[PDB]
Amino acid sequence: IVGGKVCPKGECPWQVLLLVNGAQLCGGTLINTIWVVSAAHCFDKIKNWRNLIAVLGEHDLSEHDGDEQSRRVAQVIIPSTYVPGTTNHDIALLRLHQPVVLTDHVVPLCLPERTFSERTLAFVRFSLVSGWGQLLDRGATALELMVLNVPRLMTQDCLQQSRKVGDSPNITEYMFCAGYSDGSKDSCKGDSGGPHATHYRGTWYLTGIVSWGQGCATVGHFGVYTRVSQYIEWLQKLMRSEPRPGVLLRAPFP
Amino acid sequence: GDQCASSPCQNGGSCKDQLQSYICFCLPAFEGRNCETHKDDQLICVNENGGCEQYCSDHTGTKRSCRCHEGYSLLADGVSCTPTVEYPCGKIPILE
Amino acid sequence: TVAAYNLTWKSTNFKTILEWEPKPVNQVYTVQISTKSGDWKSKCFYTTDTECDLTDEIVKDVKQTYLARVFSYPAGNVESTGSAGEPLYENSPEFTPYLETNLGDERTLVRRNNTFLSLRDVFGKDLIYTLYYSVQAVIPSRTVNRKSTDS
Ligand SMILES: NC(=O)NCc1cccc(-c2cccc(-c3cc4cnccc4[nH]3)c2O)c1
Repeated sequence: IVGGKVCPKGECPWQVLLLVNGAQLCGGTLINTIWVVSAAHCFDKIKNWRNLIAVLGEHDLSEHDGDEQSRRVAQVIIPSTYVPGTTNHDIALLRLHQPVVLTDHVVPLCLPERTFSERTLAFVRFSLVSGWGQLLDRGATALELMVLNVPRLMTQDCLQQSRKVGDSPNITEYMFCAGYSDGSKDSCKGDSGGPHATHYRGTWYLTGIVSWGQGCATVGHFGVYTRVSQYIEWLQKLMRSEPRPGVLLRAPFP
Repeated sequence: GDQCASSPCQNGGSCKDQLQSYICFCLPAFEGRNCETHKDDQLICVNENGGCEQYCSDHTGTKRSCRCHEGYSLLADGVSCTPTVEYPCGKIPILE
Repeated sequence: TVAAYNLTWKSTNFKTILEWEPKPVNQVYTVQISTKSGDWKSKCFYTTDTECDLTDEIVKDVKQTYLARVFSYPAGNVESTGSAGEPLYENSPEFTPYLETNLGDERTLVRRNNTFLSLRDVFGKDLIYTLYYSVQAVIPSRTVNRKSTDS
């Protein structure tokens, strides 16, 4: 997270840290005790599936205090429309092996109702993005969870303000831009899968997922988030489906 | 109406003439160039979420209904929600 | 749907109306106004007019710089969004009521404790009048619309 602050331990209780073989993988959001939403590209390389863990209650990656809870990730479900390596349909729903316990440091973020997300949340200007990703492009990842308040943009305005080329895909209806263009604040590598949470009349909701495209605070660019409103239905349905016998499951989307 | 002369200001507003143009001073509940829109008649969900704290539903010919997320229950006022659980989502316990 | 254009701000003693084009052919418009860091607030919901009174909102903080946008929806399918799943829109100019509203003792459309404030109550020592040495109201610290007209 470039230009952020440290999320005061417990203020980002929905934040998840995924680790593979002990190594930081991506971030993720907790929507309820056994379900975490992250970004599908995080699992593009994973070949040690049973070595995938999610930690909740994590803040400081260097010291261990009471509050962390680790769970193995029983299943990773990503849209059948995601293409490894791209940024479209960059959402992953993870089924923990055992539920976490909720405590003041582990709370789920409300997965909003689509209509409300599109009509009301989408016009809340600032939302918070968080993670233990690089603090500067190609810089050092963080140790204490970082959070950044970013303004969201309607795609017309995003296209209008971004510079023409780079390894920049298009901004589809399944993404949205939020950030700054003066390369000062943005999510960065290491933050993928983490939340983009919006505060509306006292509750926080999951509006986006840190995706990739642009390479951390690139001048003339904004960060791109998977627009969660377009997947609510899918997620909910998946969360009520019965376990099916795959670690990686490419669930039909829509 | 046309310039003040032709009482352009509706719903009890006062007109002020300018260079042909006028300005309408409306009453607290109306707005518009001619105090014509009734603030009191746009209780729809696209309009400041219907005044609902969480979810809104507009209904055909009837007032919209406010709802809440699981873990919450709507209050008497018909707009607010209160949690019916310990760790209701979207709440930060150390900040409560 | 066609996007609005020539979004203009007509403002006199703070009565602020956004006007735009075109005159809608099978479509409606909703307006949203915000401050640079505020959330967007919608007004003139699915109207066919080409003007939107925003006084109410801008008088909350005449010194803020508001930006407004007009959405165009086909009439009938107010849920029409385009390729990037959002409704078509166009932005206004920025308007800082305080530095750009036009002037004409006078009362303005700005309200405080339900009442209306006056020219002097809003511009204080920024408002002077001319005589020759007829009257004209001037706010000589502005860039634009620095003098009013005469009486
Ligand atoms: N394709 C592939 O190798 N996927 C595995 C994988 C797993 C976890 C993270 C990455 C990964 C690799 C390189 C860059 C990013 C990245 C850039 C970036 C910019 N902003 C926000 C998030 C970002 N993530 C990124 O998230 C890649």
